[PDB]
Amino acid sequence: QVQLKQSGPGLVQPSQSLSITCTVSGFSLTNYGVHWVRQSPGKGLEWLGVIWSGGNTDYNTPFTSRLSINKDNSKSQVFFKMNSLQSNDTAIYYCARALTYYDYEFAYWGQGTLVTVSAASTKGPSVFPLAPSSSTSGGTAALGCLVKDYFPEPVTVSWNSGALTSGVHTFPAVLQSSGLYSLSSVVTVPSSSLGTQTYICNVNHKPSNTKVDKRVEPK
Amino acid sequence: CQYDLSTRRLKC
Amino acid sequence: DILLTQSPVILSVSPGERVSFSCRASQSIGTNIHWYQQRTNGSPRLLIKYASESISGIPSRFSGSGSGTDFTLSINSVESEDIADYYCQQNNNWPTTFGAGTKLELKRTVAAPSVFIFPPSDEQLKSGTASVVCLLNNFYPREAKVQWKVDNALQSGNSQESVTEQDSKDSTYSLSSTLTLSKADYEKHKVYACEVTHQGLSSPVTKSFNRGA
Ligand SMILES: *[C@@H]1O[C@H](CO)[C@@H](O)[C@H](O)[C@H]1NC(C)=O
Repeated sequence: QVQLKQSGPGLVQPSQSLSITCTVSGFSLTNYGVHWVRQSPGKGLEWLGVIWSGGNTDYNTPFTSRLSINKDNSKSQVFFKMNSLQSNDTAIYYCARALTYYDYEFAYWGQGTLVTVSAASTKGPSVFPLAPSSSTSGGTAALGCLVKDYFPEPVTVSWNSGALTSGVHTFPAVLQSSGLYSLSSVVTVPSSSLGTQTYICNVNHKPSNTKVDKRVEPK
Repeated sequence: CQYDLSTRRLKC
Repeated sequence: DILLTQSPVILSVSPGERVSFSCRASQSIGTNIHWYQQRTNGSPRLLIKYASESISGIPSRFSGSGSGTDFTLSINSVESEDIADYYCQQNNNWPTTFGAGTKLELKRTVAAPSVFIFPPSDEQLKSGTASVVCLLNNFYPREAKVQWKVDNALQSGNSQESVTEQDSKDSTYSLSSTLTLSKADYEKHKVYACEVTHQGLSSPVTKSFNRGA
């Protein structure tokens, strides 16, 4: 199976450099070109450039000066580096692969790397329980986790290590007046299962290496 | 519209 | 660079209906157009290549047509799982460029929210801040009002809302309203209420609790 797995989300100081690794599998870098595309609020989808099978590169006109793409065939790795980032470079960066070696119809994509250009410093979140009580209606209970005061985005949240997905709602993060993000993630479950079952939100905030599991119980 | 990095969708 | 103009910017339709996406090019580009689908939190997914050619594992309900400057992506009978943003891409001229996209929203019947309220945790109060959360779950349409009252005093300016995108299965939204108070303020009051207004409710629904059990 063709896969492109990118490195984790990052914070970049203004005028400093962005580095992303694309690690591929299911095909050889000697047989396909790897493209880089970003997606920003201000410019939407934007093709940045490519490193071809034989190692040549093309860069989109406005990035020729500050962009460089390299690779290690034997390690299946593509290295993307862009210089002197400014705030409007804040975006999700993707590596992608086309159907055929020479073409540009992108059939396969990396999961994306969210990059934040900001002078602010990394800060991990605190996790508080949103505890159910009688949060009970028609035999359904709701519970959750409040993931508060972190920077930058994103945070990932699952329930019971991926085992619980039905009823789960993880809200878009909102930026608070303190310049820190905050979000909740909730799930509805049968009232009667609060006795038997354990409910744990798995919070991960990679930019600060904050990895927390929160057990949420009735109070 | 424009892409929203928090919602990961277009926002209109 | 070729400019690609997608229209409209947003489309609302019911399941089983036909929907067309338009992509117009600032000059002729033959059939050198590709289409993508992007779901919430997802990467673009290749739907059609070269105006009309099928892609492996893409449902037959997706098709495309057009040549020159005017292109169309069709979904003959929309499903709830089709909620996404749709983009076109040209590669007749270097560099390849993408359109701004069209947002696909789905219509469904009115659904009242189920409402839930959560007091701040004892764990958080240790940090001098109290967050009170109100959950509006699985409702439609998107428009909703949350009113906070603390001891009958109407709250203003100290709450924030977040709304999920449409659910891929039932097409509903959910919303969180977070009321943020200092610990000192929280401790000086008893009745914390969350009043919810929505087209699905014949009257506002209030959820509340008294601080300290
Ligand atoms: C960012 O800023 C530069 C000018 O410094 C501008 O030319 C460019 O279009 C901007 N890019 C965006 C909006 O992503």
